[PDB]
Amino acid sequence: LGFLGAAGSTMGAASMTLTVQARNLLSLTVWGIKQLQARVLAVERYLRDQQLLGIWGCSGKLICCTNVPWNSSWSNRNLSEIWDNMTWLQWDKEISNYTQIIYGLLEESQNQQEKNEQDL
Amino acid sequence: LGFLGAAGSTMGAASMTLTVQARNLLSLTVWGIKQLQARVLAVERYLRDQQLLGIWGCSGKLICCTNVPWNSSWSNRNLSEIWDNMTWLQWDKEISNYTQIIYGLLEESQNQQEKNEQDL
Amino acid sequence: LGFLGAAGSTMGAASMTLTVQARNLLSLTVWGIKQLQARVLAVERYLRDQQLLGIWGCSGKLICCTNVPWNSSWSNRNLSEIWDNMTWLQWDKEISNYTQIIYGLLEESQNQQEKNEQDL
Amino acid sequence: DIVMTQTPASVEAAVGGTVAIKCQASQSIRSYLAWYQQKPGQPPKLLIYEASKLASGVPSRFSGSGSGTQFTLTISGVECDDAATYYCQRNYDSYSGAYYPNGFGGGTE
Amino acid sequence: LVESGGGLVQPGASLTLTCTASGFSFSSDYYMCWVRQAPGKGLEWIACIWTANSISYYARWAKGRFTISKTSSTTVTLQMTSLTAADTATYFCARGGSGDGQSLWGPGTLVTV
Amino acid sequence: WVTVYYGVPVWKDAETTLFCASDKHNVWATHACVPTDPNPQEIHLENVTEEFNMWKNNMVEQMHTDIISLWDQSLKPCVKLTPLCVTLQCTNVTNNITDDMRGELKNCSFNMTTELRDKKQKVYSLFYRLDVVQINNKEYRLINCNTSAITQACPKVSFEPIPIHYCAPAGFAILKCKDKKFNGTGPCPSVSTVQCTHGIKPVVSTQLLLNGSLAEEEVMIRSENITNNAKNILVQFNTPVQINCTRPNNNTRKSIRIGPGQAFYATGDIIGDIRQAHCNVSKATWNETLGKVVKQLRKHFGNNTIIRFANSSGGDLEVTTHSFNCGGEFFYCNTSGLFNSTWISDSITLPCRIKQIINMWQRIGQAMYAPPIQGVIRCVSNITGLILTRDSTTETFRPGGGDMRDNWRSELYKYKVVKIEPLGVAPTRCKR
Ligand SMILES: *[C@@H]1O[C@H](CO)[C@@H](O[C@@H]2O[C@H](CO)[C@@H](O[C@@H]3O[C@H](CO)[C@@H](O)[C@H](O[C@H]4O[C@H](CO)[C@@H](O)[C@H](O)[C@@H]4O)[C@@H]3O)[C@H](O)[C@H]2NC(C)=O)[C@H](O)[C@H]1NC(C)=O
Ligand SMILES: *[C@@H]1O[C@H](CO)[C@@H](O[C@@H]2O[C@H](CO)[C@@H](O)[C@H](O)[C@H]2NC(C)=O)[C@H](O)[C@H]1NC(C)=O
Ligand SMILES: *[C@@H]1O[C@H](CO)[C@@H](O[C@@H]2O[C@H](CO)[C@@H](O)[C@H](O)[C@H]2NC(C)=O)[C@H](O)[C@H]1NC(C)=O
Ligand SMILES: *[C@@H]1O[C@H](CO)[C@@H](O[C@@H]2O[C@H](CO)[C@@H](O)[C@H](O)[C@H]2NC(C)=O)[C@H](O)[C@H]1NC(C)=O
Ligand SMILES: *[C@@H]1O[C@H](CO)[C@@H](O[C@@H]2O[C@H](CO)[C@@H](O)[C@H](O)[C@H]2NC(C)=O)[C@H](O)[C@H]1NC(C)=O
Ligand SMILES: *[C@@H]1O[C@H](CO)[C@@H](O[C@@H]2O[C@H](CO)[C@@H](O)[C@H](O)[C@H]2NC(C)=O)[C@H](O)[C@H]1NC(C)=O
Ligand SMILES: *[C@@H]1O[C@H](CO)[C@@H](O)[C@H](O)[C@H]1NC(C)=O
Ligand SMILES: *[C@@H]1O[C@H](CO)[C@@H](O)[C@H](O)[C@H]1NC(C)=O
Ligand SMILES: *[C@@H]1O[C@H](CO)[C@@H](O)[C@H](O)[C@H]1NC(C)=O
Ligand SMILES: *[C@@H]1O[C@H](CO)[C@@H](O)[C@H](O)[C@H]1NC(C)=O
Ligand SMILES: *[C@@H]1O[C@H](CO)[C@@H](O)[C@H](O)[C@H]1NC(C)=O
Ligand SMILES: *[C@@H]1O[C@H](CO)[C@@H](O)[C@H](O)[C@H]1NC(C)=O
Ligand SMILES: *[C@@H]1O[C@H](CO)[C@@H](O)[C@H](O)[C@H]1NC(C)=O
Ligand SMILES: *[C@@H]1O[C@H](CO)[C@@H](O)[C@H](O)[C@H]1NC(C)=O
Ligand SMILES: *[C@@H]1O[C@H](CO)[C@@H](O)[C@H](O)[C@H]1NC(C)=O
Ligand SMILES: *[C@@H]1O[C@H](CO)[C@@H](O)[C@H](O)[C@H]1NC(C)=O
Ligand SMILES: *[C@@H]1O[C@H](CO)[C@@H](O)[C@H](O)[C@H]1NC(C)=O
Repeated sequence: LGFLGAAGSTMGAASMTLTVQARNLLSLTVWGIKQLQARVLAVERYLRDQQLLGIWGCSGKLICCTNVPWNSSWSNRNLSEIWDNMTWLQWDKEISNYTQIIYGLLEESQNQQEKNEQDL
Repeated sequence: LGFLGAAGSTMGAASMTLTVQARNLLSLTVWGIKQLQARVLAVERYLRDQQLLGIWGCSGKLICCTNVPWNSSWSNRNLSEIWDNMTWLQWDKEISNYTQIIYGLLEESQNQQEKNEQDL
Repeated sequence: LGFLGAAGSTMGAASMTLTVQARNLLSLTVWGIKQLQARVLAVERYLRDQQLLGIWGCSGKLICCTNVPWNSSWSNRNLSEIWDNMTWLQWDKEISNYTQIIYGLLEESQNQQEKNEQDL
Repeated sequence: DIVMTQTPASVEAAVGGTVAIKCQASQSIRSYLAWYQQKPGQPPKLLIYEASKLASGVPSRFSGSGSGTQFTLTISGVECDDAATYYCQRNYDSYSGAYYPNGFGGGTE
Repeated sequence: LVESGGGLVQPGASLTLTCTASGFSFSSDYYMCWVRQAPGKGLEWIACIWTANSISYYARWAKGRFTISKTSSTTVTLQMTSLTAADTATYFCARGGSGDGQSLWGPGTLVTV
Repeated sequence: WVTVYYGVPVWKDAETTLFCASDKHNVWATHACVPTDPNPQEIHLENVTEEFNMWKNNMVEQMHTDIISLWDQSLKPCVKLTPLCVTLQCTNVTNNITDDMRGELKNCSFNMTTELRDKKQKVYSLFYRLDVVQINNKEYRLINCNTSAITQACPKVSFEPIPIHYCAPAGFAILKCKDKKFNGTGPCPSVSTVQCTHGIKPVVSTQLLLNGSLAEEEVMIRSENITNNAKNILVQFNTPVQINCTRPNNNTRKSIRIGPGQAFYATGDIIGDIRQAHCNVSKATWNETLGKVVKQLRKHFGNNTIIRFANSSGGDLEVTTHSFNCGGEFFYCNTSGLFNSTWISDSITLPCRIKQIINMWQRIGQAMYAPPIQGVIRCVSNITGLILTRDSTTETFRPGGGDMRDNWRSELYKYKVVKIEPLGVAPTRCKR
């Protein structure tokens, strides 16, 4: 479909275009200096997303599964409804205010499993 | 041998120096401003190569093996000839015009295996 | 405890705060141009550390175990003493002059195991 | 690209009774549905535009409403001058951004 | 408005239909659209052209076969090529405008292949 | 239960820094702009909606400051004319003129510095009436002597517009809306994504909008608030109206050294008769186009509303006339010959004046002196729209205009900048 072609599509179907969006995220006169600002910004944003995936144990994957349980209070919906009858823009709005909760849980849960390798 | 010491060497033998080259890829007056240009460029090029390895499922490796079949039309040679009687500079010229084919195949083949983890 | 909260703590106990420090490492007037210098520097330092972990086969982990043996000449101490009765600042001083030895061993030992995948 | 289906096929009523004809779409065409009346031997007459507005020359017995992907044409009573098929026309192109009369569904009496 | 053209042609033939303004002229705010209706069928859409800037839109089924164009301040034509038996139909022209359907319809023409 | 996805196609509204792409050291330093992406791919987005607001679009603010900064940088390494602010001794130009030009040109003599510090020369030049102020034959000053510095524009730097494309940095995208009935605000469903916009010509003008984009489906009338008489109304035509402007006099130019390495370009004598500058608009085209605007304009007032275009509101030339920049000359044309009708239920000639001392950004700051250009100027251009302001059955509209952070506003109304946010999470039925 092309970049963001799946933006209006069903969340489930849209998972097969994750490659397409990821692929396009990374890159003294008036039209001169703006290019250092443009390039530095693109790099910092790219790296912050990679850093979070690294910390959560998702390095190298477009899709990663973890062991954090879903707390239904974040969204009282079943799986059939969100994966088949909703788009990603809609989903992002619905649970946007819990983002910081999920992220804290995801990182703590990774360190808790690193200590478990002390035995191997 | 040192950086690029293996450039004239047999492709097979040269695989043991991959560490050496990888190790050296990452980093308002006349001699002033050029240093922001030098550093920004070094960073962007480093990251683009890492991004492709990530997408293809090769993150963290100097050598990665994938499941994409070799299409003999790209080079009608056997393995003995390219690994023992050719250098990397020569090989790169021979198949340079198929680079974009191989890369498209490598990334699609990774996403196709991520969906297969939906069952675990 | 917060960023560097564990700096005065026992080396063993401090391993559970590795997430906290890692999380905070990444980001034409007088107060203007200094921001390109500040951002470029933060990015280069972040990436150099990630590059070394990648080369040694530690990508994606706060804690990674490798097969390089410990040479007692680097520090003639047992494990009980360093993990329970020492802080990381003290340890870093004690073996600071062997850093380049350990790193050379760690990277060679990774390439030696990549060639072993030629059989799979 | 354009999906338009008229569903209550072959509906008729005695004079003094009432009828309704409805169309569905797979794409929203909010407020851009036009209805036509075609008597045998004639070009279609425009009845209703923009879902609910009557065209000049259209009798008060004609009405209708709808939004999104669901729309209906209604007749307040049959006056024996309803011997026509009716058609649904889409007046909005979701790809070009233009609002021109492209695409029909229809055929119900 | 008024219409002209039509007649009997054999398969592989081309035929051009012409429609003209009567009592009006092609001021900017109009679309000239062509539709088709086979003897046993409902309405089908072929093409529309916007008077200002001569901007056309076509049905996918009609692409490469039906060309719509403005030739004068009063005349719009439809050029049909590669005609086949399946194209036998009554052809009509009608005038619409932005956001609405065609409100002015002419008597149609008859094309038999 | 928690699955983390990367590369998710979602975004938030955002403001970032845009850079240009384009394609002889012209005024906008286009040679410093990166090359364009030839045949860029536009991607239509199915089943999406988005909201836009052209009156709150920060792309306008960046274009505003980019153009001003470039203007000032380009005029920086140019000869200053400070030594020219002297008492001038002037008489009228009368030898070969028409009556309409009587008093328009003055012949001024003055004592000016030679390359040697200790020598002076007597020189003379012609000036246009609007650049010269009487002090008490008669003694005169240039108009900016008690207000600002005058810098001569460099003769090698051209001013004609060159399309500039605005590009987003990676991680950002530009959403372009195609809804052809869009009024500048609210939901606009036909959205597509581009990485970089088409080119926009940085034309600076008042009252009439020249060489812009055209509307298609109808004439579009847009405003921040229709019922607020303090706001401007932007009208976008779906057809061009052609105009032809001329000098028409055959001018000569001479150089005067005013110090080592520096020279002033003086207006020399005139070959042939002296006639008034003017612009012609096709009459029939203007007559029909204005009627289209009225039909559409009435939709916001009622079918029983009479529309009158009156005349220009009055004030300084920069806000009462049509400011037109063409051929390297600065024209101030009389538009009362166009906006003269009341709507109920050949060519037009517009006399025009010329100035050499220009305060381009309606600010007190350095003024630019436009050097004379030899020969005869001939300009052809497209009116693509106009600016109207509004003053109990009759509504009155006037050319108004004069605002900056306008004009470009009619080209950038279609675009919004958004930030891509690749990470997100959702529940499923997997575990490690
Ligand atoms: C709206 O768009 C139109 C079309 O692009 C534009 O009209 C064009 O303007 C340019 C620049 O004024 C004209 O180009 C000139 O043509 C004359 C005659 O041949 C030449 O002598 C000129 O050359 C001199 O000037 C150059 C620039 O300073 C120097 O580099 C050169 O060495 C010479 O000294 C120059 O080529 C062009 O002919 C017109 N086109 C038409 C059809 O008239 C119009 O200006 C735009 N509107 C606005 C407000 O800008
Ligand atoms: C826009 O929404 C429509 C539904 O209103 C989608 O159409 C469905 O597409 C699936 C295949 O992906 C079919 O199995 C369904 O039968 C279709 N529904 C209907 C009513 O026909 C359409 O695919 C969506 N567009 C995009 C880009 O996702
Ligand atoms: C340059 O080419 C020569 C051959 O012409 C290489 O010499 C061979 O080296 C291998 C070991 O790597 C020996 O087993 C062969 O017997 C040698 N060949 C001959 C004819 O003696 C030489 O190593 C190459 N140089 C580099 C840096 O790779
Ligand atoms: C500072 O040092 C003191 C010891 O002198 C630490 O106190 C010990 O804390 C552990 C728990 O982590 C207890 O089991 C021991 O019994 C405590 N020792 C004594 C003598 O009470 C103290 O935790 C250190 N501070 C920090 C931040 O690590
Ligand atoms: C501006 O004034 C100057 C000075 O009187 C005019 O130049 C003189 O023209 C006569 C011929 O009519 C020559 O004989 C003189 O030698 C010229 N003097 C100089 C200093 O050049 C000039 O023509 C006047 N310009 C206009 C437009 O009237
Ligand atoms: C004035 O308007 C005309 C009509 O739109 C412009 O001519 C068109 O230019 C485009 C781009 O080169 C061509 O694709 C069209 O075919 C031309 N149309 C016609 C009828 O010739 C013209 O360029 C505009 N003038 C200016 C200065 O912008
Ligand atoms: C010069 O112009 C003034 C008007 O500003 C006029 O009064 C005067 O008579 C003119 N002089 C000549 C010689 O024409
Ligand atoms: C130049 O200076 C002399 C000083 O005697 C004065 O008489 C003359 O009028 C001045 N000329 C001009 C053109 O200002
Ligand atoms: C002098 O300043 C006044 C404003 O105080 C202005 O109106 C006039 O035009 C100026 N004249 C010159 C020659 O600068
Ligand atoms: C644009 O149209 C919407 C309705 O779709 C309306 O609410 C809004 O006020 C209009 N804006 C202007 C400036 O007229
Ligand atoms: C404007 O029209 C007049 C005739 O009324 C003609 O003499 C003149 O040359 C024209 N000017 C331009 C710039 O076309
Ligand atoms: C402008 O000049 C051209 C010839 O170069 C002519 O064909 C055209 O009609 C003129 N336009 C107007 C408005 O006079
Ligand atoms: C031209 O303007 C007059 C008013 O001066 C108006 O009556 C006439 O209808 C207009 N012509 C066109 C084609 O709009
Ligand atoms: C038209 O406007 C100009 C500029 O404001 C003014 O000088 C002129 O007197 C006005 N004419 C009429 C008839 O109002
Ligand atoms: C425009 O021309 C009229 C004469 O028709 C004149 O009264 C008016 O002052 C002129 N406008 C300007 C700004 O000079
Ligand atoms: C406006 O039209 C009237 C005739 O109705 C005419 O007398 C007047 O001079 C015109 N005004 C301008 C500026 O041409
Ligand atoms: C101006 O006059 C000179 C006289 O030598 C002539 O060569 C030139 O072509 C003329 N220029 C124009 C535009 O008429």
